[PDB]
Amino acid sequence: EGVFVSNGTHWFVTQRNFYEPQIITTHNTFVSGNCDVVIGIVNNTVYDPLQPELDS
Amino acid sequence: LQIPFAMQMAYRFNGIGVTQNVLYENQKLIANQFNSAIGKIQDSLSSTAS
Ligand SMILES: *[C@@H]1O[C@H](CO)[C@@H](O)[C@H](O)[C@H]1NC(C)=O
Ligand SMILES: *[C@@H]1O[C@H](CO)[C@@H](O)[C@H](O)[C@H]1NC(C)=O
Repeated sequence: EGVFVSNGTHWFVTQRNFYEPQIITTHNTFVSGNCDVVIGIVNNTVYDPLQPELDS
Repeated sequence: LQIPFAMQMAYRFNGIGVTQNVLYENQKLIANQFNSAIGKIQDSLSSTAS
C-alpha cells in the first residue's frame, strides 16, 4: 500500500497522498516472480527484521 | 501530480481488487488489448452513423 520513491541515492516506500518515507522491508512489500518479467524494475536491498533476531 | 502511465494503471487495477503485479507481469498484453479496442471504436464510428 504505497509507491517506491528515491530522493537521488536511497530507495524508500511512501503512502501516495502524503510524503512519509519508510525503509523498504519484507512487510511493506510482497513478491511475485523473477526480475525479468517487469518493464522498468530497479535493484535495491529489501530489509528483513528477522535476520538480526536470529543472529543475536 | 505527474505519474508514469503504467504505474497509474497499476493503481486503477489495485482499485478494482486486482493486485498490482497482474498489470506489470501482463503490461504488453494489456496495452495491446487497449490499443486494439480503440481501433474497434474508430472502425465502428467510421462504419455506421446509427
Ligand atoms: C537520501 O536519503 C539518505 C538517507 O536518509 C540521506 O543520507 C541522503 O543524504 C538523502 N539525499 C540524497 C540526495 O541522497
Ligand atoms: C540488477 O542486479 C543483477 C544482479 O547483480 C544484475 O545482473 C543486473 O544487470 C542488474 N540490473 C540493473 C538494471 O542494474
